[PDB]
Amino acid sequence: SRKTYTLTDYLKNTYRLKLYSLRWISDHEYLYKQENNILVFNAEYGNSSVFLENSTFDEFGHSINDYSISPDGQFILLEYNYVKQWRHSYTASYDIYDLNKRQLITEERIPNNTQWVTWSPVGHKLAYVWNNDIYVKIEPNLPSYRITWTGKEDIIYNGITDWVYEEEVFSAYSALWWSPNGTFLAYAQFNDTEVPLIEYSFYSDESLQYPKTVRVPYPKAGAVNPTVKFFVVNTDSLSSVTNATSIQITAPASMLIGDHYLCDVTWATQERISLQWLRRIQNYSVMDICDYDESSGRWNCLVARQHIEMSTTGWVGRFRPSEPHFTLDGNSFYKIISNEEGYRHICYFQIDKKDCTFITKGTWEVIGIEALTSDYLYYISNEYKGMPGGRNLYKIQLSDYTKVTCLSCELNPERCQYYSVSFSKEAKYYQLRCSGPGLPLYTLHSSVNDKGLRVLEDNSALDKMLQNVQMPSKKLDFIILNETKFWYQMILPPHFDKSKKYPLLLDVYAGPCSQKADTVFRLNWATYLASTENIIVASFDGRGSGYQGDKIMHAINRRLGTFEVEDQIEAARQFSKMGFVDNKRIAIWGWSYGGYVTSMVLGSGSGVFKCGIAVAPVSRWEYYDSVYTERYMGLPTPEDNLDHYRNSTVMSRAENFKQVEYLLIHGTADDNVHFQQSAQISKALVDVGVDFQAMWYTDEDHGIASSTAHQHIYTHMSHFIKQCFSLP
Amino acid sequence: SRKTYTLTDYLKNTYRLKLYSLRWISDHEYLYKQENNILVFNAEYGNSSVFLENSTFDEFGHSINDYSISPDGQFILLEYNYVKQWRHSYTASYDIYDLNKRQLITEERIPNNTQWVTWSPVGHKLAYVWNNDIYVKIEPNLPSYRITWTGKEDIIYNGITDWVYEEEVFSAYSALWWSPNGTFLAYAQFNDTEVPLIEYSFYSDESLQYPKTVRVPYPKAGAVNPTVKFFVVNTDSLSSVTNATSIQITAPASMLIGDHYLCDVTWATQERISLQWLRRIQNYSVMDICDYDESSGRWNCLVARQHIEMSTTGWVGRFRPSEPHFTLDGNSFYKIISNEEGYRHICYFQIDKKDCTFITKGTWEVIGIEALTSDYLYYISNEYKGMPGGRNLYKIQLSDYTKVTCLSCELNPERCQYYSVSFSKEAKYYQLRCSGPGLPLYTLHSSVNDKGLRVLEDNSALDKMLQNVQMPSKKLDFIILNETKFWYQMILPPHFDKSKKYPLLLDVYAGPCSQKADTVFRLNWATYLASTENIIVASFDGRGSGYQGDKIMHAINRRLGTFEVEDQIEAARQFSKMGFVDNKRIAIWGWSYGGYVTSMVLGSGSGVFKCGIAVAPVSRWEYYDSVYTERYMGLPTPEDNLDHYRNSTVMSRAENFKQVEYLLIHGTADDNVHFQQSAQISKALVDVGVDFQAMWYTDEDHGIASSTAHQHIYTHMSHFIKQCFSLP
Ligand SMILES: Cc1nc2c(c(-c3ccc(Cl)cc3Cl)c1CN)C(=O)N(CC(=O)N(C)C)C2
Ligand SMILES: Cc1nc2c(c(-c3ccc(Cl)cc3Cl)c1CN)C(=O)N(CC(=O)N(C)C)C2
Repeated sequence: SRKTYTLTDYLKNTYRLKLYSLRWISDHEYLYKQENNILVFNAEYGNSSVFLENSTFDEFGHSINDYSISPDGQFILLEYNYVKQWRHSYTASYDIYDLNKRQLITEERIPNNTQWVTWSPVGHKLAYVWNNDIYVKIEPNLPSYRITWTGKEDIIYNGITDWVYEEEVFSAYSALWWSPNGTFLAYAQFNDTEVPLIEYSFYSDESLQYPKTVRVPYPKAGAVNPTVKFFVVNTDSLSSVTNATSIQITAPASMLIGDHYLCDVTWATQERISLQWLRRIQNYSVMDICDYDESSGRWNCLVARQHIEMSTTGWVGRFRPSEPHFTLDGNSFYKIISNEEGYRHICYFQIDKKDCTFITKGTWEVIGIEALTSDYLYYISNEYKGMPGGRNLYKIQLSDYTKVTCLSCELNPERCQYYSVSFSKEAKYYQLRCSGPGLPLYTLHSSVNDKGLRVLEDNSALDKMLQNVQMPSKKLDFIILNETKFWYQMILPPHFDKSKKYPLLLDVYAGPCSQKADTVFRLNWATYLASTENIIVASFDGRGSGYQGDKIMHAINRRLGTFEVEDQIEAARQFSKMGFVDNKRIAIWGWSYGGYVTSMVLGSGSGVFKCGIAVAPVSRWEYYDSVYTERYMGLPTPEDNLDHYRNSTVMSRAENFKQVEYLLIHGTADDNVHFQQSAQISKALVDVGVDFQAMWYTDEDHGIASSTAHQHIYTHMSHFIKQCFSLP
Repeated sequence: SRKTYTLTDYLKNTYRLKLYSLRWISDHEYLYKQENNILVFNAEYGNSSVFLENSTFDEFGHSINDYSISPDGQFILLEYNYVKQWRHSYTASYDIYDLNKRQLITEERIPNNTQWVTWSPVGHKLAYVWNNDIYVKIEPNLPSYRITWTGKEDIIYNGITDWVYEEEVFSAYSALWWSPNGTFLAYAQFNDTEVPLIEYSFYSDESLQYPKTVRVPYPKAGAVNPTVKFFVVNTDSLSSVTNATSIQITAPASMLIGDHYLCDVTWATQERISLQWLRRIQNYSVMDICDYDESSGRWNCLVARQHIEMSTTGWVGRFRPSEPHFTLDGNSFYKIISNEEGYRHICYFQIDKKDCTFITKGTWEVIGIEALTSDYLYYISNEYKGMPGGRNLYKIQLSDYTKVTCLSCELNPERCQYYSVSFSKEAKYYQLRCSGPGLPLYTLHSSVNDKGLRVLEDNSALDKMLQNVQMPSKKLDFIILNETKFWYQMILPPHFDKSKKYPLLLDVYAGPCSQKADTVFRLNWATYLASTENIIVASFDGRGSGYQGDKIMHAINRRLGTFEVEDQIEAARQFSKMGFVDNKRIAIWGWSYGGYVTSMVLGSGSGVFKCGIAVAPVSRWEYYDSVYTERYMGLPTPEDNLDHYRNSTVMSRAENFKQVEYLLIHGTADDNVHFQQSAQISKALVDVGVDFQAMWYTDEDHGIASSTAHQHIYTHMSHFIKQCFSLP
């Protein structure tokens, strides 16, 4: 083939994967944009028609960033002037556009600088957030109603998350939840008043004479947390003369006695809300079931029917308490629980009764509950073949739990072993999405007979190109250690000779519930390293990794920077055993948590590694945020777990670094893992007399993802790996 | 065999230059600290007596940072708890010890956290500064009088300088001048009210969870400067029950029409102060003569006695208008001035007369006036043998100016060509200190017939130790560009062989009025590079360099980053035509201004340099401070010099760096050249895909001089230079 997958190919996207992103607009149609025209498709028969023509906005004036369409298709939301803040948050300008007419709404427009916007679940109501305040417009051309007046920048958040919550709790900027009706609007309020600030320089354009200091409320492990309230407003009864009345649903009392989080919000029915709360020590959580009393207007949450969750071995849930999927009638739900043997399975709860019933079981885990109908529940799991890094779609029959059919396993077993799914409203149809090991494959299906209806995107175009190129293969297998199977992967150079010896790169994340050994097809830096530079690129899922049961996942509880670290080192040793690695040229690298584990590995004097790269690492767990850190570490107090906070820093290993080449890299505007963390790493290395290489990226945040920086760091890191391995 | 001068010998200071540091107490005695015993020496005959036993204060229980014995030595100040701020400023605790007894004073102590203290010129009054307010103690055990009440952290400075005055103007934290009596306290007051603050993180020990943000009033080029007022208080008439009355001296109308600085304060007599001011456009300075009115109680300056300095070619003075040296009666004074030929010489002014009269002339320069009697004026200049890089002490008979005789020229013409001096009161004796080209040599002399009295320090210890090492040698010499001489120096490896080609490191500074080609003996990094690594380290004084007259110094006027940059390049080209340099291995590097030039050079595309190092560079002149920048560049406005402010940035030249290996280094706590300057360079290089190398130093400032940082940067730069030269 002559040609390899080059650094420039990765950097420049020479070889692109086609996807198939559709948005279901009912039980049987969906939107999909062809070129830049928006099509609507009939699912059963496959015929499509143009829904919105690209030309419709050539005269709009602004470049449009995204669009959202109302449940009843009368209107369409156009998002422009998009300015990204954190990992999910951003502000933007908005226009709505009437579709029955071909006219753009000019009266009572949504404000510039809006922080969040969302239609009601049905109809064409709008709720948005602006200046930390919540507004509702019944009609798109009608004046809005102000629902809160408390909003204050960096202090009072109504209907949106502060930093920790967006990042660690809801994975979203949003904190609004319409009732299925579109009648109630629930929302959360966060109070950050006494939360300390992280302050760093942002240097901006050369033209800026003095650097700006950014100040964000950010609780580090042990520090004062934001506080939260929850409210529900009756949308229907919005007066033009009266301020609007928000009803408060206070947390359980088992929560109110100390710090706690609102971690899940789920409308069960028109008049039933489920709220899940989490104590600040995250081994204990409470689910409340709240019903609207039409007479009193209140929302009552009978103590009797709270559902309680505890862990003896760790925290609750994989990253947080699992979500409840309610049956249509609202009198019961399913939800992923860790069972008697510490494997996560689907439990079935009935609203006013004790315990729950496990409908699945086995030495493997359900990954997520995906859909629910009267006959069937649909979930993704890693049952098939006992590969914890595989995913398939299953359904179990509700009237007889022993009838579990697999919907995706045998579809095309050499190519697809990792699916996700998207169900149309009411689950009449699903799109399967296979991610590997072969090229991505998007197909439709109908629920009745689970017939495959058609192929949506088979990525044929990509395939014909890579036939020309010299691509690495991927080995998924496992080693045994004490008596546990531990899964790894190698990305192997083209024309692999196990009689030859290759430099190896241990690519680590290895953070809690991580999994770096899977069946996913990727085109990335590693592909480059293997194809062009003939470097093997390994990942190993050691203790602390996920999707294999609490025994392994919890092995690291309160004890970060130990077994997950030890195990990476041990894997490198197994990898040397296998006689196709150059035991002399082993390297290691990670981003984020991977940077922390990498640094610790390099500071353990193991002797196994020659050099490694750490990007935006944690260095000391008191520096990272409360919600994430305390989950595994508890509090940094003498009475809790300060001893291991102090004892699990990178800085304290600095002396050992003189036995390796180390490259340390961090963005200065990193709002997540603060430049501070590496600012301390280098000082400790300096103070002890160890030479090391370094690179800062000015104004880049945690993702060091701007196009120029992203090309620059992988170019810089590629040089560092080449030199280490003596590669031409 | 012999051994070599290693990286470690430098870092660990294996070979030490001894000094003889004394301070003159009278016309005939001096104080000298020896083995922590404080001794009094009689100059004439050499006999000494122990003034204070090194054993005293073994009972103190603090480390004692420094001492200060009152003029009339009844008391001694003990400085402890010293904590450094900027280059001069700091805070400390004090105690007074009564020598005329045996006890420390217990009551009315000087406060902790005091910012400045000083005795009066005679006796033992005390002036000090605490929380930005001035206090005076007539007697050490008595309570202080409060002089000002306006002091406010970061905003009003009474009796002390802000950041720019400390750094760029007075080269001192002090803004107190006692009159000769001890009768008057004169002081300045500064107002940084509207001055902008540079902000940066300080990370501190590992134990600090949240990084600190430091904030310094600091005017960048073009921005709002502090304003200043000057006051004189009478120490004698301090009423214990009435707020002391301060007399303000106003700046001349020709300064009050705009932004100006107070740039020099000198007491002429008991009743006459000289004040020099300088317009913010440093073209124009005015010396005011102020007499104390005995009846008015006030101070008057007759516009008639004003003396005005204008430079049309550049700025006034080498860095500022020169210091006036008054005759005993205060009716006349002497001053260094650039003459018509642009060379700096001694001028003679009489108070109530218009111009002045030059005491010296010729194509060399006077560096400084050192002592004045009725018979002679003593000065250092670089006349001898016409070497600008040399320094010698001269005395000029004041009754006949043709009668200039040189005092240190022929003492040891081989060993000593660079002298500095220190006279006793009334100049009966003087200590000479030569610093090169041989080991430093400290000598004492009587002035009646310029007889040498004795050797104080000959550095025989160092001499003995160096016999065992292959020291490099130092060529000093000049080349001709466009029909003018320009000097350079070359540190040459031991056993230099003009037949071989050596790699060449160019060591640069090149700031206005700088000088890197001189006759002084240094033990530093270059010395290591030449002795062990056999590298030539050369330095060159091109245009803009000082001590050679205004044609050369002022060439750079308003065009920083041009002629001094072209010229460092042309010198390197000339250095290849010398047949002992490898023109395939030529490096360049510099700190501070040296960093800016090294960067401008590596970015010029000359192709002359293989690689360079820049340490704490300026990148854009709008980033540096007003007083220094606008001195050479004017204001950054479209009416003045905006265009060349922007034509002179490093960032503009980013592209050309792909042709070179570039290492960029900077401390994150640089209060002086802010880390911003370097963060903008790296962002420039990143936006255009130039790979390069970086290193920041956590919490280090412009000096990067903490012991561990110091060692790490030079170890790091040494690797870079070595690998770049492919040295074994
Ligand atoms: C919401 C979240 N998402 C991600 C990470 C982390 C995270 C975990 C630990 C640390 Cl120390 C820092 C972060 Cl940002 C967090 C939670 N804060 C992370 O690292 N990512 C990369 C990843 O998960 N990959 C590359 C597999 C994505
Ligand atoms: C008061 C002062 N003292 C020094 C320097 C500068 C200076 C000049 C230009 C720039 Cl951009 C920055 C500084 Cl800090 C200044 C005035 N700011 C400097 O650099 N030094 C090095 C030196 O004496 N050498 C290397 C010979 C010592």
